[PDB]
Amino acid sequence: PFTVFAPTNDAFTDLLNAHGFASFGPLLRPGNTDTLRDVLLYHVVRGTYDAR
Amino acid sequence: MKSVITTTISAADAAGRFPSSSDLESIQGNIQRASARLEAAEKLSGNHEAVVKEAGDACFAKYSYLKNSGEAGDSQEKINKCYRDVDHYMRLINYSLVVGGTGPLDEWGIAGSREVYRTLNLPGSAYIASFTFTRDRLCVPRDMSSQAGVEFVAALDYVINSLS
Amino acid sequence: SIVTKSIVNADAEARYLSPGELERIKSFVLSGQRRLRIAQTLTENREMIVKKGGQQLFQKRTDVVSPGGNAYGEEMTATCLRDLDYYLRLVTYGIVAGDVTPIEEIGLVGVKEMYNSLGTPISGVSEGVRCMKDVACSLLSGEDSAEAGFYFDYTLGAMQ
Amino acid sequence: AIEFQTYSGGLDRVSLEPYSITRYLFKPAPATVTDGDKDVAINAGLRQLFGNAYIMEEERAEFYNAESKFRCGEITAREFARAVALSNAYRSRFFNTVSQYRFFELNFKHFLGRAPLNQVEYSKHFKIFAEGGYEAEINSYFDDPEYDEVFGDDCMPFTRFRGTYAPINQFNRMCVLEGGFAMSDKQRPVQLMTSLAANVPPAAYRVVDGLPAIPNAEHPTRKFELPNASLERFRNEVEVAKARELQLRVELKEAYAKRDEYRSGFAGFRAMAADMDISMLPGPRFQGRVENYPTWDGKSAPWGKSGVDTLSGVEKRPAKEIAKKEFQLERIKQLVVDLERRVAVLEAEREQPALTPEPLMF
Amino acid sequence: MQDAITAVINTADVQGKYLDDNSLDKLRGYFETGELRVRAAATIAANAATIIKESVAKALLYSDITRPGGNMYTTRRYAACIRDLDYYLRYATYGMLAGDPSILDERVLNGLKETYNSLGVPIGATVQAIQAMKEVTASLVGTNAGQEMAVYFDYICSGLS
Amino acid sequence: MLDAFSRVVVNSDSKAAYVGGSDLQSLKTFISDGNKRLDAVNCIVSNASCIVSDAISGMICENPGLIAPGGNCYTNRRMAACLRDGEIILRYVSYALLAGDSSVLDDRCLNGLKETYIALGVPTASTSRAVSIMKAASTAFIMNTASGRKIEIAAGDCQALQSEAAAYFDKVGSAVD
Amino acid sequence: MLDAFSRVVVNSDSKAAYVGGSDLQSLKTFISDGNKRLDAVNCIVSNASCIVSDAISGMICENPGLIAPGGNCYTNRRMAACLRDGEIILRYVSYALLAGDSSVLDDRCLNGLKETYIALGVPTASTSRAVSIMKAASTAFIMNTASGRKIEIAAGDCQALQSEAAAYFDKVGSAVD
Amino acid sequence: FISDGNKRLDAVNCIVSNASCIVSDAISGMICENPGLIAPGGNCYTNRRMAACLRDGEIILRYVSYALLAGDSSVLDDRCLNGLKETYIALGVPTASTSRAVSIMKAASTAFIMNTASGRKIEIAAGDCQALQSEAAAYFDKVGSAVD
Ligand SMILES: *[C@H](C)[C@H]1/C(=C/C2=NC(=C\c3[nH]c(C[C@H]4NC(=O)C(C=C)=C4C)c(C)c3CCC(=O)O)/C(CCC(=O)O)=C2C)NC(=O)[C@@H]1C
Ligand SMILES: *[C@H](C)[C@H]1/C(=C/c2[nH]c(/C=C3N=C(/C=C4\NC(=O)C(CC)=C4C)C(C)=C\3CCC(=O)O)c(CCC(=O)O)c2C)NC(=O)[C@@H]1C
Ligand SMILES: C=CC1=C(C)[C@@H](Cc2[nH]c(/C=C3N=C(/C=C4\NC(=O)[C@H](C)[C@H]4CC)C(C)=C\3CCC(=O)O)c(CCC(=O)O)c2C)NC1=O
Ligand SMILES: C=CC1=C(C)[C@@H](Cc2[nH]c(/C=C3N=C(/C=C4\NC(=O)[C@H](C)[C@H]4CC)C(C)=C\3CCC(=O)O)c(CCC(=O)O)c2C)NC1=O
Ligand SMILES: C=CC1=C(C)[C@@H](Cc2[nH]c(/C=C3N=C(/C=C4\NC(=O)[C@H](C)[C@H]4CC)C(C)=C\3CCC(=O)O)c(CCC(=O)O)c2C)NC1=O
Ligand SMILES: C=CC1=C(C)[C@@H](Cc2[nH]c(/C=C3N=C(/C=C4\NC(=O)[C@H](C)[C@H]4CC)C(C)=C\3CCC(=O)O)c(CCC(=O)O)c2C)NC1=O
Ligand SMILES: C=CC1=C(C)[C@@H](Cc2[nH]c(/C=C3N=C(/C=C4\NC(=O)[C@H](C)[C@H]4CC)C(C)=C\3CCC(=O)O)c(CCC(=O)O)c2C)NC1=O
Ligand SMILES: C=CC1=C(C)[C@@H](Cc2[nH]c(/C=C3N=C(/C=C4\NC(=O)[C@H](C)[C@H]4CC)C(C)=C\3CCC(=O)O)c(CCC(=O)O)c2C)NC1=O
Ligand SMILES: C=CC1=C(C)[C@@H](Cc2[nH]c(/C=C3N=C(/C=C4\NC(=O)[C@H](C)[C@H]4CC)C(C)=C\3CCC(=O)O)c(CCC(=O)O)c2C)NC1=O
Ligand SMILES: C=CC1=C(C)[C@@H](Cc2[nH]c(/C=C3N=C(/C=C4\NC(=O)[C@H](C)[C@H]4CC)C(C)=C\3CCC(=O)O)c(CCC(=O)O)c2C)NC1=O
Ligand SMILES: CCC1=C(C)/C(=C/C2=NC(=C\c3[nH]c(/C=C4\NC(=O)[C@H](C)[C@H]4CC)c(C)c3CCC(=O)O)/C(CCC(=O)O)=C2C)NC1=O
Ligand SMILES: CCC1=C(C)[C@@H](CC2=N/C(=C\c3[nH]c(C[C@@H]4NC(=O)C(C)=C4CC)c(C)c3CCC(=O)O)C(CCC(=O)O)=C2C)NC1=O
Ligand SMILES: CCC1=C(C)[C@@H](CC2=N/C(=C\c3[nH]c(C[C@@H]4NC(=O)C(C)=C4CC)c(C)c3CCC(=O)O)C(CCC(=O)O)=C2C)NC1=O
Ligand SMILES: CCC1=C(C)[C@@H](CC2=N/C(=C\c3[nH]c(C[C@@H]4NC(=O)C(C)=C4CC)c(C)c3CCC(=O)O)C(CCC(=O)O)=C2C)NC1=O
Repeated sequence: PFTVFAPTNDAFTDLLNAHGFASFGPLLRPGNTDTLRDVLLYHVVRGTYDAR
Repeated sequence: MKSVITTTISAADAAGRFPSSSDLESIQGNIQRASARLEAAEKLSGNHEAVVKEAGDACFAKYSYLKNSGEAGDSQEKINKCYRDVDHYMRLINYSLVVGGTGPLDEWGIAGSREVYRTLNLPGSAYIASFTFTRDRLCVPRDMSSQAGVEFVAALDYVINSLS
Repeated sequence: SIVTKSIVNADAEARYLSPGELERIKSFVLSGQRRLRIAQTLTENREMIVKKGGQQLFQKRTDVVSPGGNAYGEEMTATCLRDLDYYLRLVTYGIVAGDVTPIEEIGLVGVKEMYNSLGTPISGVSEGVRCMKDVACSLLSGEDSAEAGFYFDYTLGAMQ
Repeated sequence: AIEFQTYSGGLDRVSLEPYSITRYLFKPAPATVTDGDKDVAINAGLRQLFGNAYIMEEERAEFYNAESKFRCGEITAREFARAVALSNAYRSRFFNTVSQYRFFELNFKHFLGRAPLNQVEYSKHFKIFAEGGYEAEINSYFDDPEYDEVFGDDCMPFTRFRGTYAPINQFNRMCVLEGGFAMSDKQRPVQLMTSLAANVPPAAYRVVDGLPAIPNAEHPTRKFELPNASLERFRNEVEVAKARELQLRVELKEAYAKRDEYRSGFAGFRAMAADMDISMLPGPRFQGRVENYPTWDGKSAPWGKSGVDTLSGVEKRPAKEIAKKEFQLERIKQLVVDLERRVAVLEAEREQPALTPEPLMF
Repeated sequence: MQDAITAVINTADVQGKYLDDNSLDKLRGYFETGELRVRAAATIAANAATIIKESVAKALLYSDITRPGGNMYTTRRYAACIRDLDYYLRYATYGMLAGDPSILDERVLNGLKETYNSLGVPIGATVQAIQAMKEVTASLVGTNAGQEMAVYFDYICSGLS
Repeated sequence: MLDAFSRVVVNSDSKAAYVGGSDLQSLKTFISDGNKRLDAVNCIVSNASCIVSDAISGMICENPGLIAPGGNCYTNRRMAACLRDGEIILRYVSYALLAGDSSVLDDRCLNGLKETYIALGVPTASTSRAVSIMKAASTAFIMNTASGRKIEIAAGDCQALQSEAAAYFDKVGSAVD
Repeated sequence: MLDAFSRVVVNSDSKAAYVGGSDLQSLKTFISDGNKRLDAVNCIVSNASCIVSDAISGMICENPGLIAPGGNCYTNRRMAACLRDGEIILRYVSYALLAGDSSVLDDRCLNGLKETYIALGVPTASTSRAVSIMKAASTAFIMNTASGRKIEIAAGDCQALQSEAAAYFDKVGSAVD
Repeated sequence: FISDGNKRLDAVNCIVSNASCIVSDAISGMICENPGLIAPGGNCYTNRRMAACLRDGEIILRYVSYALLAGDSSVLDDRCLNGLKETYIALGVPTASTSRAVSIMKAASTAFIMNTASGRKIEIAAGDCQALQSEAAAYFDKVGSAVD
């Protein structure tokens, strides 16, 4: 059982804010895969935790 | 590669001439000696494994000191590397044997070998024990044809006389 | 673990845990700090057990480190001592678990199929684990090395 | 000039041994005047003293005066090459129709067999010509000690392929300066002056325009296998090759990272492996022709094709992981060269379109 | 399942037709290649253990997978892994000797992608192990028979991917 | 420069395995072929000058812009350079005929040619035309169907060889463009 | 080619002023150091060939691709050229040790080496690996902590000079890539 | 892009870390364009409608900037432009006013991308960037043709 706290495609567009493009800006450099792994592993949580 | 037709066309190219009858007679002798040494090539491709095996086994049968640690050969890897080196040498005898002449063999095996072998504490007398073992274990009529065997002899001796 | 085994058995019988089994869990959870002492000592003395056990293994059994053998060479001998390190570590897991379920499921279930798929004589593996048993019994007390040494004996019984 | 001159000039000035190792084998030969009836050193000597430029009979009559003495054998090879250089043909091909910078660089190319070393030698020969003129400069060329060390008095000058190249830009500039085998030296701009002033590597693709061809390379030079297209298609293929090279470089960094991660973990067990006393079945002593491979069957050739082929360890297997990615990265690094070659050639076609006048004058 | 013969009788049967010259040309093709497939199946039957050992040695050992954390790290999971390589070799031999990969559809590829994606078997490593068996097997049986085995191992790899 | 032999040898060295029978079998035919190649090379190298004269003459005939003033063949010197360039091309082609492999042609003559003619402004289409005329003339002599000179040879089949020669000239004509 | 003296002099020329006492004081620390650098260069140049052998052999050991037919190391010619290249690299590094400044190393080897190896197809990561092994072996000789050879020297502190030598090998290894 | 890279990313970082500047710039200049589009009955007159106006400016510049990373405005076409003019007609939104605001955003974008905008003088080594400027103006007049 995995819960995936998953952002939409329009959420990554929200990343353009100078603040967000400053923070996640260097992930568009080509070598950075383990950092993307860290971010995306931060979105997935074991067990089942939904609404109620 | 140094060979018949590359010596003649290299000479005609350096000279700037059309190919006259001299180069034609050279390639005539290439195509006439060919059958013999190609037969030797066939049989070398036949039993190369046992050639390398008897070569290296008789090589350490003569030089037992190599096995002692701190010497050139002492690790499953080192003796393995001995066999690989010998195997490369017989394959280059097969290539030069098929080509004809010493051009293929000289530029791959001989050129620059002195630095390598002198650098890496590699004695040539072990190789020469291997090749003279193969040349003494050769045969006159039983395995090959005599005439082609002479060609085999020549190439192997060339390696010896390029080594020490 | 002993607790896990008891619970599973109780679950299978679809009943509560018996008096007896709860008494046993009590004896286990009171024996805890002694176990953690044992696995502490085998933890902090692992290099002597692996090295010295490997020495006694290769001195008793000159087959596998001979040329022709499975462990011939520096890298193969290093892989051999790597596996002795594995078994030594599992034995520590089996000591703190109070049951050989970690030892069995991490290391023993299907071991013969693996080492037969590697070309390794598994009797040499059992002789290696016996050598580490002798060293580990040299590093402990009487009753202490009786207990830990009997975990090693379980691994020997699984290899043979 | 009177300034300290750095480097060793041409090493080969002692110890001719490094001609065996380098690309000098796959040159044809030098023409050595050894026996009588020479007939060859004249031909290769006129081949290199000019820039493979076509000379007719009416223009060989200009230096036939120097050719006579040398066919007789009265003068040497050095004095013959010198008398060729003083002739009007060499003035007409190289001095009279070409600007000076290219002319000095071609004097280095033909005479000494190498590119210029520095700005220092170059300005030195500017001073030699400014103080003494044409003849005095050519005398300064043939009267070098480096010439008399290497070329002697019986060999015609050849392009030199020593082992070291104490400036590496000497090697790059001599491979740039020489063209191909079938490359004549006419209508050509100053090649080396940009690389001479404020030292830079000249190009990546141009260097291998000057090398003699190797038979067995581990990557074939993919010339004449590139498909035909317009420029921007080729530049796009350049951009694709660069991106793929970036991906492969990051992949190799991952590969070395993983290898050091396993090796630093396993080195302790390697130290215990060096600790042990481990003795062979018959290893300590015993002279009985021991069997090195008692698990061979009939066809195995266990040693393998490379020696470390059959062997695999904890740290040997990631080397086999590395070598593949190394090979593919070298493939595409050889692709970038030929792509830039095609872009440079087609661009040179764009600068000078070949035009023929259509109607005859009758 | 079905071999090449049965498949021809299926198409000719489902048309209602008899066997015409085209279908007999297909059966002649299979009956020409018959003996080659037989000796290939003989060699692979002889050396199955060595195929799996050399292919696991090429593809799977001394990597992240048999290191702790990887899916082959324990002896239980090692033995299950080499068990599965055994099945891929055996059914690839049946598919070679039938001349029709329908057996691989029926008895291998059925439910196995659901299984591996359920348990956490990495598909990539599995595919590379099967390709290692393809190279080792082709080295044993030779060129032609190695091409035949190559289409069936590639069939399994196309199934799991 | 690698000939038939050296091509097989190089391939086997990259493969790092002995050449064996297969490669020896193709080689045997090359050897078994032999004198057809010898006599072929004799035919083209015999009438070589005349081939070069006729081909370049034809090439000037199709487009007279070359000999028109400002064209690349206008000067006597440029006409002579033209002729000797065609001669040298035919010379290397004959070298590639005796060799059996185009490695002499690739290394000695093809390496730096396009760049040279681009640097000198030589029209490449005209060169491929002249290479084509030397191709036809050379195949006509090589099949002994030449309309001027028809010399006696022991008869047989020499089509293979003609295909080889046509391949060499197609290599050069593809190269110059 | 500029030593530490010429570097101080060139830096004083950039500002067009006399060197002065401060720079002379640091120069007295350099010259007062002296025979530490002498004995250090004597250590590396003593065991030089053995450094080169071990480093290149280890470099072949880490990636087997060079050994197999394909890689430059395969065959005697290429192995010889590999050994002399490691030798030349170590030579220039020892030049930079006597000099005290990397000027001799930067112009001679660093400026145009990467393009040269790219033009020849030499794999650059293998070269940086070899430069790294020569670095570790050279620092181990320079600290006299080599596990096979330990000669008697009057003790002292030579850590900063080890840092200098490691900086020159990091300059070469950074340059080749 | 492997040639552009830090330069194209540099341009995107120039347009992105001036976003509030360009948006409030062009919308305030849109209001100071016409007094009829601030007065009563105007879409912007309501407090809520002004907020959605600023949001629409930010969204246009956001997808336009995003395209500048993504090379072609497929990202923009699928969500940002797909179904625009039909909405602005169906809600009574003036289109000439939006076209003017997109033009002002375009001019401010190019003036930021060439540093000719007096007031922001971020330090970059100089280069040629005209092609990329024409891609930026290319995107703004793609959208500026789509609003009308
Ligand atoms: C005749 C059909 C052409 C013609 C030929 C010309 N080539 C000229 C000069 C030149 N050509 C080369 C290449 C050539 N020389 C070689 O030795 C080899 C191969 C071994 C080749 C492929 C070079 C290097 C040179 C420069 C040296 C020289 O002048 O001989 C040439 C002179 C003027 C020019 O550049 O065009 C001519 C005329 N040119 C023509 O227009 C017709 C079609
Ligand atoms: C080995 C190369 C790879 C690998 C394999 C692996 N497999 C399993 C478990 C199972 N595999 C099967 C497979 C089949 N069942 C079939 O009917 C057929 C067709 C004939 C096949 C191929 C099944 C049923 C199981 C589970 C139960 C059982 O086997 O009896 C495991 C176990 C994983 C676990 O956690 O249990 C593993 C590890 N592992 C690798 O990493 C390799 C790529
Ligand atoms: C193309 C032809 C060709 C060859 C002929 C070989 C020759 C050769 N051998 C070695 C290298 C070696 N060769 C041997 C072999 C020996 N072991 C002994 O006990 C005997 C004296 C001897 C076998 C008879 C060993 C042991 C090494 C490794 C030496 C070492 O690292 O100490 C090396 C250095 C690179 C390497 O480590 O592999 C080279 C170039 N290589 C080639 O490319
Ligand atoms: C490709 C190269 C190649 C070689 C160089 C030979 C070398 C060679 N010869 C023999 C084996 C042999 N070689 C000979 C030959 C003869 N012994 C005599 O006393 C006669 C003088 C001489 C014939 C003139 C004999 C008789 C044997 C078998 C017994 C023996 O070892 O002498 C063997 C062992 C395998 C076998 O029994 O056939 C090998 C590897 N084989 C090869 O494939
Ligand atoms: C710069 C001035 C200058 C000269 C004056 C000549 C002088 C000269 N002539 C010859 C060489 C020659 N000169 C002649 C000439 C002669 N034939 C006869 O019947 C007559 C006796 C005589 C003409 C009157 C001949 C025939 C040769 C060749 C001799 C031979 O090879 O046998 C040679 C040797 C080199 C060669 O073979 O060309 C030289 C140096 N050369 C020069 O460089
Ligand atoms: C003054 C400084 C100086 C250098 C640094 C070298 C650099 C250098 N190396 C080579 C040439 C070479 N260098 C190598 C070396 C390599 N073999 C491999 O397997 C590795 C990738 C690599 C060692 C790490 C090889 C193999 C050649 C010959 C290449 C060939 O001919 O294919 C050449 C061309 C001339 C020659 O053949 O020697 C030059 C200039 N030379 C100099 O003068
Ligand atoms: C040194 C110079 C030199 C030559 C010029 C050749 C000439 C030559 N050709 C052949 C032999 C041959 N030459 C040809 C060639 C021909 N096939 C045809 O269709 C055409 C008529 C013709 C090519 C134009 C053929 C076919 C044979 C074999 C004839 C036969 O066996 O029937 C032979 C007899 C030996 C042999 O079979 O090879 C000789 C000496 N050989 C030399 O050593
Ligand atoms: C012409 C050749 C030549 C040499 C080879 C040196 C050799 C040398 N070194 C020292 C002197 C010294 N050499 C060292 C070097 C060392 N530091 C260590 O940690 C290592 C063991 C070792 C470097 C590998 C040190 C530390 C001193 C000073 C020792 C002290 O004062 O305690 C001295 C005494 C004079 C002095 O203090 O400088 C001399 C003669 N000098 C020369 O004239
Ligand atoms: C993660 C965030 C991130 C960025 C924001 C960029 C920032 C960036 N820009 C350049 C580099 C550059 N940036 C520009 C940009 C321009 N110069 C002009 O004069 C124009 C005003 C402007 C138009 C856009 C230029 C021209 C260069 C140098 C040329 C080039 O590197 O292509 C470099 C190269 C390294 C350096 O210069 O030190 C980097 C990293 N890259 C990133 O990774
Ligand atoms: C993904 C892309 C995307 C867009 C581009 C916008 C487009 C958009 N704008 C509005 C809605 C609106 N947009 C504006 C904007 C305007 N005010 C004016 O004075 C000008 C004419 C204009 C700015 C230039 C206003 C005022 C509204 C609200 C209209 C109203 O309720 O009357 C709506 C209806 C939903 C809402 O009320 O927010 C939508 C879909 N939304 C999106 O999801
Ligand atoms: C935690 C439970 C567990 C164990 C035990 C385990 C063992 C294990 N042993 C291996 C190899 C090996 N193991 C040995 C062991 C020995 N050789 C001898 O002669 C001796 C008898 C013995 C040492 C005492 C050798 C030689 C190899 C490598 C053999 C080869 O690769 O050819 C491998 C192959 C790949 C790799 O090691 O990474 C595994 C996975 N894996 C596990 O998950
Ligand atoms: C008016 C401007 C003009 C020319 C000049 C010719 C030139 C010419 N010769 C050809 C081809 C050609 N040329 C010859 C050589 C020639 N023939 C002989 O029999 C003898 C003895 C020869 C030298 C004296 C041969 C042998 C052929 C092959 C055709 C044939 O069988 O005759 C071809 C055909 C090319 C092709 O096939 O692609 C051409 C164009 N044509 C022209 O339009
Ligand atoms: C199996 C493939 C393989 C090799 C080949 C070696 C190569 C090797 N030598 C090293 C390092 C190294 N090598 C030597 C030189 C060497 N030692 C001596 O005592 C004498 C006489 C020498 C030449 C004959 C020294 C002196 C060191 C420093 C470590 C030490 O003190 O021994 C290091 C450590 C590198 C580092 O510190 O980053 C490596 C990797 N290692 C491998 O895994
Ligand atoms: C009196 C009513 C009134 C306004 C309100 C302005 C609004 C305005 N800004 C413009 C254009 C404009 N505006 C800015 C943004 C702005 N400048 C900056 O340097 C910073 C930091 C900014 C946000 C604070 C830029 C960067 C430009 C581009 C011109 C330039 O280079 O400055 C343009 C030109 C439009 C065009 O080119 O078509 C106008 C009309 N004009 C008016 O008449």
